[PDB]
Amino acid sequence: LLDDELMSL
Amino acid sequence: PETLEARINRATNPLNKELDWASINGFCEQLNEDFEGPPLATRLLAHKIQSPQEWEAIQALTVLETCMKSCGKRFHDEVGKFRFLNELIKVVSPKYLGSRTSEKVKNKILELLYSWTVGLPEEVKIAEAYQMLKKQGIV
Repeated sequence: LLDDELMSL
Repeated sequence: PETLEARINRATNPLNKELDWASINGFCEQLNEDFEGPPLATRLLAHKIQSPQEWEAIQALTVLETCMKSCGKRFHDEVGKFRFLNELIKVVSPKYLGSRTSEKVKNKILELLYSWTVGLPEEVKIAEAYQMLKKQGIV
């Protein structure tokens, strides 16, 4: 639906 | 007609002596039936792949691998969201689950990440996830 943002780590 | 839940539970069942193609493949089929299969299927796989029980995690990734090959755009596109990829990252980072996850499972994930960056050039969030692991020393 959005989506998320990438992690760091 | 088997729910995605029922299906995934037979394909990843830790009691299984061998891989269960009837259910691995029925899962790919069924997710492809409905508009909303792909998001649900992707949610169900992420939970299973984070299982502390290894054969669960291993069979799950088999199902992931299979559906990426045979399914189309719609699947590929749900997988190549950070909503899903971040879950695969938690399993391979020592910061998150990385430290008590077998190498088996983490090496499986990385291998899949790599092949999809070659197999699926357009899923650009997959490239980015993988470059991030690479640039961090995990790859």
